Amino acid sequence: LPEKLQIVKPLEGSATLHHWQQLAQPHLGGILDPRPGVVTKGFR
Amino acid sequence: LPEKLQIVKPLEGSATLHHWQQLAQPHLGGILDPRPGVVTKGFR
Amino acid sequence: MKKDVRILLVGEPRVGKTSLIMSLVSEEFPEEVPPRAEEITIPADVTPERVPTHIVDYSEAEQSDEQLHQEISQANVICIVYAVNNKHSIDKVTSRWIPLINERTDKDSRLPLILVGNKSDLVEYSSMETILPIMNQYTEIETCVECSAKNLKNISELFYYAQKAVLHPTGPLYCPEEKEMKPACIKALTRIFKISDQDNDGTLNDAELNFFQRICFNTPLAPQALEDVKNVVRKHISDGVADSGLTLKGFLFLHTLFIQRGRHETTWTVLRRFGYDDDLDLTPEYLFPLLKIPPDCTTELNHHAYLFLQSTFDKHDLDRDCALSPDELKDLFKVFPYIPWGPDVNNTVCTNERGWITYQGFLSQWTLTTYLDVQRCLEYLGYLGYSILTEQESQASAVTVTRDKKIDLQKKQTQRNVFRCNVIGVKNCGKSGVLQALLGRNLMRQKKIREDHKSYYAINTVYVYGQEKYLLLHDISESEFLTEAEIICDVVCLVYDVSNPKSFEYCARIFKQHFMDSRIPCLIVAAKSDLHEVKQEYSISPTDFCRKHKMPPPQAFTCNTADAPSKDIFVKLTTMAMYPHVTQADL
Amino acid sequence: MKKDVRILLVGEPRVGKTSLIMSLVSEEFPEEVPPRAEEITIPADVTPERVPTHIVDYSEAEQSDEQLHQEISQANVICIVYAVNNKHSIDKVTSRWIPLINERTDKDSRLPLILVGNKSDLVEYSSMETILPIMNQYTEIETCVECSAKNLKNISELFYYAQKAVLHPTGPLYCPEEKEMKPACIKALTRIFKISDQDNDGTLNDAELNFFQRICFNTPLAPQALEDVKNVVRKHISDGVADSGLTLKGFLFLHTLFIQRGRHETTWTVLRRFGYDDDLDLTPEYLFPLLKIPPDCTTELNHHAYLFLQSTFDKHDLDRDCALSPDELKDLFKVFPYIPWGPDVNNTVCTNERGWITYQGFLSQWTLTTYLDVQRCLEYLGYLGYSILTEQESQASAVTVTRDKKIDLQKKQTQRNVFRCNVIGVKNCGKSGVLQALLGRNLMRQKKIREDHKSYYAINTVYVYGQEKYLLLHDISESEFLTEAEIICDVVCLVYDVSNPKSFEYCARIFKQHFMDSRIPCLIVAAKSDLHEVKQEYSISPTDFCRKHKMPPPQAFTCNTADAPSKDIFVKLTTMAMYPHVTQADL
Ligand SMILES: Nc1nc2c(ncn2[C@@H]2O[C@H](COP(=O)(O)OP(=O)(O)OP(=O)(O)O)[C@@H](O)[C@H]2O)c(=O)[nH]1
Ligand SMILES: Nc1nc2c(ncn2[C@@H]2O[C@H](COP(=O)(O)OP(=O)(O)OP(=O)(O)O)[C@@H](O)[C@H]2O)c(=O)[nH]1
Ligand SMILES: Nc1nc2c(ncn2[C@@H]2O[C@H](COP(=O)(O)OP(=O)(O)OP(=O)(O)O)[C@@H](O)[C@H]2O)c(=O)[nH]1
Ligand SMILES: Nc1nc2c(ncn2[C@@H]2O[C@H](COP(=O)(O)OP(=O)(O)OP(=O)(O)O)[C@@H](O)[C@H]2O)c(=O)[nH]1
Ligand SMILES: [Ca+2]
Ligand SMILES: [Ca+2]
Ligand SMILES: [Ca+2]
Ligand SMILES: [Ca+2]
Ligand SMILES: [Mg+2]
Ligand SMILES: [Mg+2]
Repeated sequence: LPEKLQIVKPLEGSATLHHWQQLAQPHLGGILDPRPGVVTKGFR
Repeated sequence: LPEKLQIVKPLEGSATLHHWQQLAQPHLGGILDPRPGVVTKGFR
Repeated sequence: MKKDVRILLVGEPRVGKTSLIMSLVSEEFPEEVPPRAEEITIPADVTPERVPTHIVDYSEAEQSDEQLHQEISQANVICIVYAVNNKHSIDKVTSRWIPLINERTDKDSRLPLILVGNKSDLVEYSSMETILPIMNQYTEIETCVECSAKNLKNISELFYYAQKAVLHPTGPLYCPEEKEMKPACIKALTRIFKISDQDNDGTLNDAELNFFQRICFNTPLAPQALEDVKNVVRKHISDGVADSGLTLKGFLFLHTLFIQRGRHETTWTVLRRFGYDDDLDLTPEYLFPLLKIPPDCTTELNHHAYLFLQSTFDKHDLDRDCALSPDELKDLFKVFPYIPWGPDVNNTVCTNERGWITYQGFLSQWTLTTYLDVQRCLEYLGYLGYSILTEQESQASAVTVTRDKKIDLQKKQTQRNVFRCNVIGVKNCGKSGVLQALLGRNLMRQKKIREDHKSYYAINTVYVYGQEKYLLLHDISESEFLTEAEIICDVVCLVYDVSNPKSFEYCARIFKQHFMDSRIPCLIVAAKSDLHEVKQEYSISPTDFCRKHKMPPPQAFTCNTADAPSKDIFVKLTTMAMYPHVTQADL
Repeated sequence: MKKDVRILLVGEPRVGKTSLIMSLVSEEFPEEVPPRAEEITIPADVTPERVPTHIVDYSEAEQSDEQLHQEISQANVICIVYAVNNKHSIDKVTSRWIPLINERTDKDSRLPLILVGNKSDLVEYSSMETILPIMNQYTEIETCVECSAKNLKNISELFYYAQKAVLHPTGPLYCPEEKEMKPACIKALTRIFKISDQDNDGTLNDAELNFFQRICFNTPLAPQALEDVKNVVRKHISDGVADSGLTLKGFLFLHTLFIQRGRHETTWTVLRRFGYDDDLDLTPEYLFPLLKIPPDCTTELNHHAYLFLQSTFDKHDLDRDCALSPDELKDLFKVFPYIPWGPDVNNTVCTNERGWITYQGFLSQWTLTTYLDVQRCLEYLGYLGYSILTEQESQASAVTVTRDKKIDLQKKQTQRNVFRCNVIGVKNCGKSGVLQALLGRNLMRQKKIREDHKSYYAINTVYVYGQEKYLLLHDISESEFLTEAEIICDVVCLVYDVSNPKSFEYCARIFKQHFMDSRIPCLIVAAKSDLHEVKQEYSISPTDFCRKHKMPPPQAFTCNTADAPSKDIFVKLTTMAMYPHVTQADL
């Protein structure tokens, strides 16, 4: 069994990957919406 | 670590999967070519 | 197409069934192995169908009977492994395992089975003794691969033959009892033969066969091995290779030998390229692709379809008389599931003296289905193989969509080729004399038709200013009210009777209902001018009522002439159809 | 686009960096963990860019320094994990790890870094003390996510912010020193503003903004939040929302606030939809798509491009004079990288009294680039945004390919709209009088042009039989020999001089070289008929040599008239171009 073996988590039936997919979508209606616990460069 | 985890062998850098890919291609020039050790239904 | 392929391996303890999976994933034999393997799955880029494959192992010590019944229920193909240096395993193949697969499974559908023979490196002489009853017992065992993992003897071949049970089935094609093909595949391969044959001699020569190899299989064959193909089909059957090459019987013999020697994929690629399915019928997205039509738009056939239809006419006209007999018309619709054209078509389009469909009638019928219902035209071109014989994406590349009507009245220029005219008139006033004067028949040829086969539509070519166009006439019957589809036109031809004084009432009444208010140029013609004219009973004169409403002055028409009638009204109607802003004084 | 994304996690012993990966894959905290995790990779259907992601762990006890240097060399983004209930870890972040990443790495390119804070459930008050020097020290740290795996606090957010470092970079857009955008993005966003504005007022109203949301982002915005967008850009800058809506400055302010608050994907989707790349330049397959041209075929623009060009002319003509000033022509080519039309174009196409390009000249110049070099026309339509403002697959859907020439002579019918004529004649015989009589200018308007800005090509519309077409004239200079591209035409116009007796030699000599043998209809015209005619020195008379070779009889032309010259020769040339089989006796 070597280290050339990819282990793949499936997408379907996952909550954290669904959260990743929903934050991954681009929409311009995030001009109001805050998010806690991250500070970026030039943050206001 | 559960049993809902797909383990994927990669295609590239494999010889047996390359043999699978080369027998997978359809060509009509196999009317001459034998193969050992398999008997099918109605084999001549 | 398919979702996934699950291969399940079963057998006795100590047969090395885990060692085959470990030798597949390690590409070398491991001497010490775990008692079970995980669900190692193989990606979709190993097969051109792009379907993934899951391999699952089972051991009796680590699993349970409910788990075994669930994985046998959740499967597609089962491989049963026996060891040749043992006799208990071959007994347990027929004692338990083929009964235990078939214990819960209903008799409507069975999963296909593969028989695996291991430990063949230990024995010296390869032989086969006890398996040959079992293949004669159950009809579900189809392949009997013997393998060895120590010499790597056919380890990359067993799982391919297990996957080919699911992806490329032998079920709907071959009947093992009577030892011929099923008749759905017999009817499914005669139609492929007629499309690929492009001169209707009955044979395939060297030119069409390379076209067949380049479409179906890709990277076509060497020029030496095709005579070896022709030699073996010449040897095994007498009516095979003709002077030109393969006939239909040699083609069907080559495909049934490809079936019964085991190369199933070469004919499944052929029947899947031309449009069929796993149930041997023509699929949606091939017969019915998607085309969008904007409102107030028309459909037309471009210059690529007007060579394919001409090549079909030149292919199927064997006696070179520039006419289609009903024998050749029956030969044309042998690739169709049903006959598309009835006896109504012969009274719609142009014909010769006997009553056969000519060249321009064959083009004008195809320039009539496309205008009215475009989905039937994309269905009818899919049976003949428009996407195959001309390498394009679909059947929808033959139809072009023209401009809007309102932009064409705004910019005063038209680029269209087909114009619709509506004929509105009183019953028994010679409307069908008008619609059968476009086709070139007089009254003596009008009298020898049956009333049971009668048409309301006509279409023929009209030459104006050196340019060839299509004119279509529709007969609207007397109804006292008109719907929306009887308003949509480009010009109309209001006809009155010179023998009946009442008739110029009704047509002018129709001209006061829905047609004066829209900007549609219109024409008034007089019928049966051979008979003696009587004065109409309307208040205003017909010439005065015509000349009041900015109309061109009324013409004369009779169909009582001995020769063909004059084509002068239809040229004027096409000229008014192209230029609605040009009044006849402005010309 | 990209191959793969590899995320590497580093840090101190006993920080729980393996516990984040195990809590990601298990969706719950495991209390007892292995000291290392495997390369768990995440599929491509979690991001719309479809790029896979590999997560790899490192532990000091199980790995080596050469292995650590190799995995740091084989990486794209590094996350450094510290624990907030410790002070040795924050010291070792600046002591070793940021030096050890930058030890072997050259100063030309650096991999971006993410700072991770764990064990935040143990502390009570969230604070940030020692990290704020380090963000002020190195410019590569961009995000400082604080997390906890026990409460599942931002566990599906850390790896997304690590992947956004690779897929959606902040490098080529934002300069953190001077705190504005880079000028390549400033020039890259002014061009998007002018394409989306469809009436050239200088503002974007509510109608164009919904078109922008539907093209770029999909599922467009609610009608209430757009005024909240307009309110915040009205608050933060004075010259933002106008009466109609957003200006250019408000658009650039909204995009730089989207840059400097961290939502990088909303502007990267906008610059990637309109055709740009990671280096902020226009890509191949957008400017240069693939179109196939058969031999002896011509290119034409269909009816969809002839509305887009008309809408561009009606957009950029502000004073409504039906003419383009050089100020409006400079406003037209501000979306172009270079000025495409020189001063030669004003002498080629039709113009008004002052010397400005009119409506039909603007259409005729676009019906000249497409005929000669089609790749320049598909490049020039890509700058204006043909594929964006009209929803189609590419720029290649505007060009249609007509029939072959030989099939058109075989079937005696043509469907083309553009015809090429070649003018062959002796120098100083008024050839440019012929090519500037199609545009409607006499000799008094011919005299006020410069010889430095001189044309060899002319194109204008010709009306024949009520139908509008395009006629193109090419002046072939005197060369004594002709190449292949000077043979390819539809008609020619051989001109002779009535003042020079020698001239009817040379043109007839050209008629004996390459032009009599091919079936090309040809015309002979006489120039400068205002001057006194002298008898030619050729052996056979010009009328007799014309009438011998089945030609139409020679016309007369002078450009010395006070008004516009008569368009009668060009109508006859277009009529001979359409119908080569119709001899003038057959008309
Ligand atoms: N010569 C030879 N030996 C083999 C071959 N395949 C397996 N063996 C040997 O046979 C032994 C028994 O096979 P196993 O794989 O351990 O048995 P198993 O398939 O795990 O059966 P279960 O215990 O029920 O799970 C292995 O240790 C191998 O060394 C083969 O193809 N040729
Ligand atoms: N004398 C003379 N009679 C004609 C002429 N044309 C038609 N007829 C006669 O007039 C009758 C009317 O013709 P139809 O075509 O049947 O009239 P219709 O209005 O179209 O109604 P349908 O019966 O539905 O076709 C025919 O039966 C012919 O016999 C003509 O040119 N001269
Ligand atoms: N309260 C709390 N405890 C945590 C958190 N993350 C990890 N821990 C605990 O901290 C312990 C140490 O973390 P480990 O994952 O074992 O350390 P490691 O990342 O494997 O470090 P190495 O030994 O160098 O490989 C774990 O046993 C967890 O129980 C967290 O987010 N909150
Ligand atoms: N009297 C008279 N002179 C004319 C007329 N047309 C042209 N000319 C003169 O004849 C000369 C020839 O015109 P060009 O157009 O320059 O001749 P060309 O053969 O096209 O050669 P280029 O110099 O390259 O344009 C011009 O300089 C005019 O002055 C005409 O209609 N009447
Ligand atoms: Ca043939
Ligand atoms: Ca015939
Ligand atoms: Ca606007
Ligand atoms: Ca202007
Ligand atoms: Mg086993
Ligand atoms: Mg660890």
